[PDB]
Amino acid sequence: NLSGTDKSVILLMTIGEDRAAEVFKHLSTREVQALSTAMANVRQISNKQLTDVLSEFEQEAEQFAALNINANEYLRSVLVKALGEERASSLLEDILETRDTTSGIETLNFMEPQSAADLIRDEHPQIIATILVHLKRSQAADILALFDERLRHDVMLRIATFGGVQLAELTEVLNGLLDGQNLKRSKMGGVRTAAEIINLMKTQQEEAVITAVREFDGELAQKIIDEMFLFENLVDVDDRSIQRLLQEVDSESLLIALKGAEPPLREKFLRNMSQRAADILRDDLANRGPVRLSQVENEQKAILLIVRRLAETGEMVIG
Amino acid sequence: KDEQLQQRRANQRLGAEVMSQRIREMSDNDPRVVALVIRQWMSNDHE
Repeated sequence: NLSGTDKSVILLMTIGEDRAAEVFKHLSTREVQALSTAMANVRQISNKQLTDVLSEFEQEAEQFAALNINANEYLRSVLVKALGEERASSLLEDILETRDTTSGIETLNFMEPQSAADLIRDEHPQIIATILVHLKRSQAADILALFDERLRHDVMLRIATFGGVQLAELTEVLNGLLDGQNLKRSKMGGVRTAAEIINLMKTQQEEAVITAVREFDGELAQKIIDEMFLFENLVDVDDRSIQRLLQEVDSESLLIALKGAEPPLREKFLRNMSQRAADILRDDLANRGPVRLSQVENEQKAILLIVRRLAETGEMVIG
Repeated sequence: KDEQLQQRRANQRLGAEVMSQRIREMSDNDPRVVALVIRQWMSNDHE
């Protein structure tokens, strides 16, 4: 694959540091280091490839660049020269911060409302008020709902008080918030991943660690057990969903997993069978005894894997 | 075994060609030392 980002990357690794420095100063740290690694280790070089890269650069120069004067590269310096020639007020610099602020406001709208809230909860309530006013109404309502009641009411009250609509101080406020997400994204919290990791573990060790974390913190252990939970009760799992998964899942696999599963689980899973399938499954459960628990757990894990596959499809909310 | 002697003469010509191939390998080691190191890394990765 060669995306528009990747085409520019190939251009850079082909041309050299003379333009790479300008690209870096107009670029971001991870892509700078990506091109540095590309320079350190390169195996995408070919006699035709390099010429095609030059042709693609010529296309960008005649289209994306349109053979124009430096775009905000040397122009910003002449803009600063005009600013210096005019009153001693760096409005252009304030506009630069506003540009990042407006882009950050759009990013804030894109990114998760609760993460935005907890990144702004520590900040000033007036900061929260003005940023919520300047954000999209839908994103603002999402963050409002994700706020606690008292903080939310204070934010709306200070929104009502907010009339100063200030002017360059607002831009640097957003810049500080962006810098508090500018740091490496991380997001390795994996609130689901503990649960996911324990599910990936063996079932007996899963139960042992569940008991251990119940001793550690009933709250955290209960959250982990909830993350273990996958189609255990019909009302939360949704019958239509039990209907859709289990026709995709092999009937024999469901049977083997059910005869090792609890009778409530058997009943709630068979309630979404075609009646012939439910009767056949129950009759075979009566016929054959509990097969090896290893095979029963294998069928249960296959059921969970198909649940995860349909979660990947995203047509309905699993449990 | 005149044909075998001719084959031995061909083998001697092949040996001269092998020396030329070794000189070509030495030339690859000599010119574009960077490219030689890149090929070293590539052969190691293929290994």
